[PDB]
Amino acid sequence: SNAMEPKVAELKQKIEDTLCPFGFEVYPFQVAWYNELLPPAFHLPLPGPTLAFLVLSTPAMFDRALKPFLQSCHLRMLTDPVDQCVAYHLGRVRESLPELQIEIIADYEVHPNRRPKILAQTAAHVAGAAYYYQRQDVEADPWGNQRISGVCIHPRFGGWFAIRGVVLLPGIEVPDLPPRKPHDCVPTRADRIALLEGFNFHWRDWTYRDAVTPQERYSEEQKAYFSTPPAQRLALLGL
Ligand code: B12
Ligand SMILES: N[C@@H](CCC(=O)N[C@@H](CS)C(=O)NCC(=O)O)C(=O)O
Ligand SMILES: O=S(=O)(O)CCNc1ccccc1
Ligand SMILES: C#Cc1ccc(F)cc1F
Ligand code: NA
Repeated sequence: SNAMEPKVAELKQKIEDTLCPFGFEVYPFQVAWYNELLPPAFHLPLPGPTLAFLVLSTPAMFDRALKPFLQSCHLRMLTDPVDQCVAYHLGRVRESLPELQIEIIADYEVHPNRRPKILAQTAAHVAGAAYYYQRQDVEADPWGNQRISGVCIHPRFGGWFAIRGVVLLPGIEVPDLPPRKPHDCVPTRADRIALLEGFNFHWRDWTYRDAVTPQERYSEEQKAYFSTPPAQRLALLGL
């Protein structure tokens, strides 16, 4: 951007230049699209037309962001390698746009009462990043008295991705940002059932992530990383 009033496309380009080489994707949305669907308890306390960006990591993030980050780290200091790596790149967004007020909420942040600061999947949905498939998206479901948690599916990565956080730009208002529905890439009831069951009941076998066949998966190494318990992880990369 250069302008007296910065436009969404200029900002998106700048954030993408910063983040995309390192295996992230960014999707604009209005705060109102997020607040509309939510009770007052979960509302973001910003004007509705406030610009936000939903940020996710693709399979590439492991090799392009995390590995270089670990190599330049004092590994003894590190309690949360992935989170800190993502935090460093999110902080780089502030550096590329130093003139603008920016709030970042990461996916793992909670309020003192333990409620998530951002509902990542609702954000992913209204930003058109990934369709958020919920219990309500199955008519007359077979599941009875249990919690059926929802899951986002990306049209290119299927379930082989993660939502990393939201970048908010208070004072930049984009009331005419045109909304786009996420790709309904799991359209049939039978497939939504299999997807939700795979996510709620079988997530350790990975298979829910293939609910749409991906153009790219996590490598066998990245899979091994995330499925060995946190304490042994740096040993698995030989560090
Ligand atoms: C708490 C949590 C868990 C807990 C408990 C699971 C649970 N969901 O109860 C535990 C620790 C078990 C866990 C682990 C896992 N989960 Co988890 N975790 C979360 C977390 C931090 C909070 C989700 C939450 O509390 N939601 C609260 C409920 C009430 O939200 P909700 O059901 O969406 O309801 C709201 C919406 O429906 C909305 N709404 C109403 N109407 C409408 C209409 C529309 C159209 C929309 C869009 C919304 C909407 O209103 C409701 C609120 O009033 C999120 C990250 C985040 N910050 O959101 C992930 C998250 C859901 N988890 C994730 C994953 C991958 C997992 C694991 C697979 C991790 C792993 N081991 O690899 C496991 C799988 C186990 C499982 N979930 O069944 C990913 C899912 C990515 C995706 N969508 O593909 C998330 C998004 C985090 C991330 N970094 O990506 N998780
Ligand atoms: N907090 C630890 C653990 C992070 C972690 O294991 N996160 C998982 C759960 S969201 C993840 O990123 N997995 C990728 C995925 O689920 O696709 C860290 O920062 O390294
Ligand atoms: O500083 S707090 O607002 O308390 C926590 C915000 N988390 C965060 C900040 C910068 C980059 C990635 C994540
Ligand atoms: C949500 C969530 C979540 C975050 C970090 C982790 F190591 C496991 C999880 F389920
Ligand atoms: Na902060």
